[PDB]
Amino acid sequence: GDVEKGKKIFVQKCAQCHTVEKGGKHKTGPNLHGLFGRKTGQAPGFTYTDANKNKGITWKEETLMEYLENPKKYIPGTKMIFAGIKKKTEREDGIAYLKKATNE
Ligand code: HEC
Repeated sequence: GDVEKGKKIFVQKCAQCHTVEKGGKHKTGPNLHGLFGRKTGQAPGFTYTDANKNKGITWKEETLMEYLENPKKYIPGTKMIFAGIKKKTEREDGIAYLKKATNE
Protein backbone atom coordinates (compact mmCIF):
# COMPACT_ATOMS: atom_id res chain seq x y z
CA GLY A 1 0.00 0.00 0.00
CA ASP A 2 1.44 3.32 -1.16
CA VAL A 3 0.29 6.90 -0.60
CA GLU A 4 0.07 7.53 -4.34
CA LYS A 5 -2.21 4.53 -4.83
CA GLY A 6 -4.34 5.58 -1.87
CA LYS A 7 -4.93 9.04 -3.25
CA LYS A 8 -6.33 7.64 -6.48
CA ILE A 9 -8.52 5.24 -4.51
CA PHE A 10 -10.23 8.10 -2.68
CA VAL A 11 -10.68 10.01 -5.93
CA GLN A 12 -13.19 7.44 -7.36
CA LYS A 13 -13.84 6.27 -3.92
CA CYS A 14 -16.20 9.02 -3.19
CA ALA A 15 -14.34 12.25 -3.53
CA GLN A 16 -17.33 13.87 -5.22
CA CYS A 17 -19.10 13.68 -1.86
CA HIS A 18 -16.04 15.18 -0.18
CA THR A 19 -15.40 17.80 -2.86
CA VAL A 20 -12.04 18.07 -4.62
CA GLU A 21 -9.27 20.58 -3.92
CA LYS A 22 -10.12 23.59 -1.76
CA GLY A 23 -11.67 26.17 -4.04
CA GLY A 24 -14.72 24.50 -5.52
CA LYS A 25 -17.96 23.89 -3.65
CA HIS A 26 -18.54 22.46 -0.17
CA LYS A 27 -18.94 18.68 -0.03
CA THR A 28 -21.68 16.68 1.68
CA GLY A 29 -19.33 15.51 4.41
CA PRO A 30 -15.95 16.64 5.82
CA ASN A 31 -13.25 15.55 3.37
CA LEU A 32 -10.67 14.76 5.93
CA HIS A 33 -9.24 18.02 7.32
CA GLY A 34 -9.47 17.94 11.10
CA LEU A 35 -10.72 14.36 10.90
CA PHE A 36 -8.46 13.23 13.74
CA GLY A 37 -7.78 16.73 15.03
CA ARG A 38 -11.08 18.59 15.05
CA LYS A 39 -14.19 17.71 17.06
CA THR A 40 -16.66 16.06 14.67
CA GLY A 41 -17.37 17.53 11.23
CA GLN A 42 -17.17 21.08 12.57
CA ALA A 43 -15.45 22.49 9.49
CA PRO A 44 -15.43 26.26 8.75
CA GLY A 45 -17.39 27.48 5.74
CA PHE A 46 -18.35 23.86 5.19
CA THR A 47 -22.02 22.96 5.63
CA TYR A 48 -22.02 20.28 8.33
CA THR A 49 -24.74 17.66 8.69
CA ASP A 50 -27.27 17.61 11.51
CA ALA A 51 -24.87 15.29 13.33
CA ASN A 52 -21.80 17.46 12.68
CA LYS A 53 -23.62 20.57 13.89
CA ASN A 54 -24.36 18.62 17.07
CA LYS A 55 -20.63 17.99 17.39
CA GLY A 56 -20.51 14.21 17.41
CA ILE A 57 -16.98 12.97 17.96
CA THR A 58 -13.49 12.92 16.45
CA TRP A 59 -13.23 10.13 13.90
CA LYS A 60 -10.10 8.18 14.84
CA GLU A 61 -8.40 5.23 13.15
CA GLU A 62 -9.49 2.63 15.73
CA THR A 63 -12.90 4.25 16.20
CA LEU A 64 -13.33 4.14 12.43
CA MET A 65 -12.71 0.39 12.38
CA GLU A 66 -15.70 -0.16 14.67
CA TYR A 67 -17.70 2.65 13.08
CA LEU A 68 -17.43 0.70 9.83
CA GLU A 69 -20.11 -1.56 11.31
CA ASN A 70 -23.25 0.58 11.13
CA PRO A 71 -22.51 3.97 9.50
CA LYS A 72 -26.06 5.00 10.40
CA LYS A 73 -25.57 3.87 13.99
CA TYR A 74 -22.86 6.50 14.47
CA ILE A 75 -24.64 9.34 12.67
CA PRO A 76 -28.38 8.57 12.27
CA GLY A 77 -30.05 10.52 9.48
CA THR A 78 -27.04 10.58 7.18
CA LYS A 79 -27.05 8.38 4.07
CA MET A 80 -23.94 7.30 2.17
CA ILE A 81 -24.60 7.43 -1.58
CA PHE A 82 -22.00 6.15 -4.05
CA ALA A 83 -18.80 4.20 -3.42
CA GLY A 84 -16.91 2.32 -6.11
CA ILE A 85 -14.85 0.68 -3.38
CA LYS A 86 -15.60 -1.97 -0.77
CA LYS A 87 -12.62 -4.30 -0.48
CA LYS A 88 -11.72 -4.20 3.21
CA THR A 89 -8.08 -4.10 2.14
CA GLU A 90 -8.82 -1.14 -0.13
CA ARG A 91 -10.69 0.85 2.50
CA GLU A 92 -8.12 0.13 5.22
CA ASP A 93 -5.33 1.05 2.80
CA GLY A 94 -6.83 4.47 2.19
CA ILE A 95 -7.03 5.01 5.94
CA ALA A 96 -3.26 4.56 6.23
CA TYR A 97 -2.72 7.41 3.79
CA LEU A 98 -5.26 9.42 5.79
CA LYS A 99 -3.15 8.88 8.91
CA LYS A 100 -0.21 10.72 7.34
CA ALA A 101 -2.50 13.16 5.52
CA THR A 102 -3.61 14.38 8.92
CA ASN A 103 -0.19 13.70 10.35
CA GLU A 104 2.95 13.01 8.30
C1 HEC B 1 -21.86 10.65 -0.62
C2 HEC B 1 -23.30 10.19 -0.72
C3 HEC B 1 -20.71 10.24 0.20
C4 HEC B 1 -19.84 9.15 -0.05
C5 HEC B 1 -19.93 8.15 -1.19
C6 HEC B 1 -18.87 9.18 1.03
N1 HEC B 1 -19.09 10.24 1.89
FE1 HEC B 1 -18.33 10.50 3.67
N2 HEC B 1 -19.80 11.72 4.15
C7 HEC B 1 -20.76 12.23 3.30
C8 HEC B 1 -21.71 13.07 3.99
C9 HEC B 1 -22.90 13.80 3.38
C10 HEC B 1 -21.33 13.06 5.28
C11 HEC B 1 -21.96 13.77 6.48
C12 HEC B 1 -22.33 12.82 7.61
C13 HEC B 1 -22.05 11.38 7.20
O1 HEC B 1 -21.66 10.62 8.07
O2 HEC B 1 -22.25 11.08 6.03
C14 HEC B 1 -20.15 12.24 5.40
C15 HEC B 1 -19.41 11.96 6.53
C16 HEC B 1 -18.13 11.51 6.44
C17 HEC B 1 -17.02 12.01 7.22
C18 HEC B 1 -17.06 13.06 8.32
C19 HEC B 1 -15.68 13.58 8.68
C20 HEC B 1 -15.80 14.80 9.57
O3 HEC B 1 -14.99 15.70 9.39
O4 HEC B 1 -16.70 14.80 10.40
C21 HEC B 1 -15.92 11.35 6.79
C22 HEC B 1 -14.50 11.53 7.30
C23 HEC B 1 -16.37 10.45 5.75
N3 HEC B 1 -17.75 10.57 5.55
C24 HEC B 1 -15.54 9.57 5.10
C25 HEC B 1 -15.83 8.95 3.93
C26 HEC B 1 -14.94 8.06 3.21
C27 HEC B 1 -13.55 7.62 3.62
C28 HEC B 1 -15.64 7.68 2.02
C29 HEC B 1 -15.09 6.75 1.01
C30 HEC B 1 -14.19 5.61 1.44
C31 HEC B 1 -16.88 8.36 2.15
N4 HEC B 1 -17.01 9.12 3.28
C32 HEC B 1 -17.85 8.27 1.19
C33 HEC B 1 -20.76 11.96 1.96
C34 HEC B 1 -20.19 10.85 1.36
